[PDB]
Amino acid sequence: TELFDILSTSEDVSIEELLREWLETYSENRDKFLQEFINLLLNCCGSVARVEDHDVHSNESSNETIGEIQLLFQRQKLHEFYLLISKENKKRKNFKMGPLYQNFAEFMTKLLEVANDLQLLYVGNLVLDLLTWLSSFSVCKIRCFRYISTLTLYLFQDYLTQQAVNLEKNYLAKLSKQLSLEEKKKRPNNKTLEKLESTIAETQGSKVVIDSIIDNIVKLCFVHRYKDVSDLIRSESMLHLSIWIKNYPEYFLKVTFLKYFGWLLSDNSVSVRLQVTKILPHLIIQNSAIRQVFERFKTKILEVAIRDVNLDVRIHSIQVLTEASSLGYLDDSEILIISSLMFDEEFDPFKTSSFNKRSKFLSTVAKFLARVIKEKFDEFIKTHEDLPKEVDGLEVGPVVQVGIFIKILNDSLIYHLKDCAEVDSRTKIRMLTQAAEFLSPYISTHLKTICNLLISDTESNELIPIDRNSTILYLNVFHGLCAGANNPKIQTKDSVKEIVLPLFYDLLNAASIESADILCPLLESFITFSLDDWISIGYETELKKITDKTIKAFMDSTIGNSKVDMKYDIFAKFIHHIHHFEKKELQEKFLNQIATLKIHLKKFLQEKMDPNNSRDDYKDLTCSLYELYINKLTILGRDYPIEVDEELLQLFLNNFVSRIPIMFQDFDDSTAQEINFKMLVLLATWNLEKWREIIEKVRDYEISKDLRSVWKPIAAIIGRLNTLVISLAATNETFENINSLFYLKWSACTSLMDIIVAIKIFELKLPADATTWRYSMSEQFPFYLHDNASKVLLKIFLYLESLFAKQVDVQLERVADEDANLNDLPETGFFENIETEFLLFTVKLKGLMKLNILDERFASRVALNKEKLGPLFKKIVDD
Amino acid sequence: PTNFTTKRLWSEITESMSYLPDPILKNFLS
DNA sequence: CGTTTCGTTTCCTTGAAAA
DNA sequence: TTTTCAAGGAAACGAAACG
Repeated sequence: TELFDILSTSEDVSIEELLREWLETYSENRDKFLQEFINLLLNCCGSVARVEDHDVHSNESSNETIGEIQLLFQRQKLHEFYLLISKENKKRKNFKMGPLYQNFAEFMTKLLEVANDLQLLYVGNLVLDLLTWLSSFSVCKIRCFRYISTLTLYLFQDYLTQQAVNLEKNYLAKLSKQLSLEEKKKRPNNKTLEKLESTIAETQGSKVVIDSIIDNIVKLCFVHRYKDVSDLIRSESMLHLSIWIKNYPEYFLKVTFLKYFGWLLSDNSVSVRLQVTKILPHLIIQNSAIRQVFERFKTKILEVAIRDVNLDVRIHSIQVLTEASSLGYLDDSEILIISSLMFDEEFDPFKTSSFNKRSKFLSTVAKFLARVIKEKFDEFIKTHEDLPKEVDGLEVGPVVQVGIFIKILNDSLIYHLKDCAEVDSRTKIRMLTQAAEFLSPYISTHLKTICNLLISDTESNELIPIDRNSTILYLNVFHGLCAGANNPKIQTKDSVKEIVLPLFYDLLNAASIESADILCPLLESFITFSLDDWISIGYETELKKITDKTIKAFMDSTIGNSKVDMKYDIFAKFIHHIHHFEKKELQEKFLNQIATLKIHLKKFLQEKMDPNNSRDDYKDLTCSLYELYINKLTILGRDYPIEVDEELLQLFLNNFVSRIPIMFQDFDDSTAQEINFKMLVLLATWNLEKWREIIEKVRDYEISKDLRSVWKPIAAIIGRLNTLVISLAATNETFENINSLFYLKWSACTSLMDIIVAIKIFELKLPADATTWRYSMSEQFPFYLHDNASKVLLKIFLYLESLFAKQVDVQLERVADEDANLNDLPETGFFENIETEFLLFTVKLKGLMKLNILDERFASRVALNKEKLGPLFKKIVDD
Repeated sequence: PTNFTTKRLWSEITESMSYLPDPILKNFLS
């Protein structure tokens, strides 16, 4: 077979110039065409079975001729599909996708373009042979021959409708006008009449022949091959139907022929719905006749768009729903069912900046919502009359297009929150922002007016952002859109940067910021604006006063822990971005406010926490102490160092830390959570770096002999923490305080381990020439960790391990002489997560063990349950 | 999914343990 | 260690809309 | 009838799992 040698490997070759040879030689040799025709199809199935000329010449006995080559494949072991895998993969199989999928399909698609030249199509009799052979070739149980036979049939069906429409519009309809000009008036040519009638008869009969072929293939091949068992065959049956429907509209564009799509809309296979929903939007491009299909299957489309098995089908389902809502086939009640899809129950499963699987879904839903927005926008203008004026001149576009947008998102939220269980507002804001991120490109030019809506000095009437609960959602939507505007696309971002930036000062001055729900999104927006996003606008003048307007609210209001209040994270991210600005005007403001807060704390400790007071309300004063002063300085010391003169520290570590036991009896389980020793480790880690900066003065000029006096504050801090830990070690274990007591001890141990690790890092990172500093460090520091605080550390390790085991229900093996009474452990409202806050403590303990600070029995006790608690613990054990 | 959390451990530790950018890059051993 | 499978980014081709 | 933008797909580099 020489034909397959010039077909499977030839890439850049002429397709039409090779068909004329066989078309003209079939009249010469009748048995040489079908032989090499059938062998070519058999080459792709993967077999050495061949058909001889005397076999293919038996046209009447087609079933037996195809069946005698069938046993040569059933009893054959080694066989692979050379065509299918080459189509699916180009770089994998030996055959590439080039010479076996492009020219291969072009050979059957352009097969009838050459038949009209040599007059072999109408002669006819050569056409019936293929209809006889391929009909019986495409009804077998083996999955090899059926696919290629049905595909060869559909490839000719592709060009059938093409040439039908071509002859209908460029031949018959064109000769009709010539025949119309040869009637009027009183002048028949007669010579040309008998030519016109013959040509028109040919054009009308060729269409009947083509329609007969089409009806044959639709009757015996299409009806039986859309219920097939294979997914690829069933999908290829529907793929090429789009061509026939797009081309020939007389015998295809009907209601009885569009029922197969609504049929296979809910198919058992997965790859069928994909092609179905990819083809469906092409039908609505053309447009009573088609409306009757959607009017009946739109509920099925809703089912597929919402609760489908596969995730890649809903995308194209909503793509169809896009044009559905465009043409108005969808009712107002059915829009709310798809609008709430912007709030899927999955919270951040993949990613956002990389445009993952969760991105395309929300993008398609926003594309759908845009059409509904525009529909209601254009429909509301004609129903109600427009007043002459508004704010300034006439804002006919954005005002109406945003005013209705407020109802849309809130109703979409309520429709999905009425069904699912109630969640807190913190879980609502995140989902609303995840949704509003993708709405940025669709309200990119109108958002200019949204800012002016927040300064509601002007008014407008409504026939038939006011209150605070509405302005909250207003701000959250706007500032979610702001953050989402930076990731997708280009050019649509810098315009908004230049437009919306200056109004931030007016936003702060107009809307009061007493509650934190007002402060959350306003400062969430500020994060996505850097130096280039503020200098290129020409409004770096207002940033100076913006920082002060934020500082006033930071100083006035009280800020609690991050577990209860949200202002903690807000101001933390704010200060971090302001520090990453790196501008000297901004640092001095925060430093001055640090000094002011330090003076306020000093005067607070002088009389409020004075040890000469008879007030037994430590529970009421400790909360105020940690909210008004301590947490603020702990947040500010993140990026702006804080220093404390030893007088304030010795009036603090005396009146507070060395006084906690005689206060703990009044403490409840909510005040104890607020207490965190993250500030006493800040004071050390800043005086442990301000001296590493002095080591950088060896290569300069101009020690002061304060090395003994230098370690005094840090030594006092570590000694007070050790004393507090050992004093909390002796406490009554009643059920009321057994949680707060252990939480306090855990926090103290965490801060102490941080301080000890930092000091032992500083001592080892020193060069060998600095001996007079090693002497002072080994003289002024008698103990880094007292041996009783080590027992307390072991107690906390135990406690956390036993809570982990109580959660995982696995018994713990430990030494005999031990407080085994704490194996059944109480409920704990301090530790929201017990897997993380336990492995963190384990990591800290292992880091201490590496520095030869803890004994070896400690290492033996720590690694006793390396097999019970999974591989994460053995990772710490070995590595 | 609950037992196998190897990559999450680094992120959780580096988040919960650190609250200052400058001292952490010099007081956190390798 | 090296492989293998999956996810990401960039470029190329085809199609869809407007002048 | 031609031009431009976008959308889908393929190639290539990278990451994570896996053996």
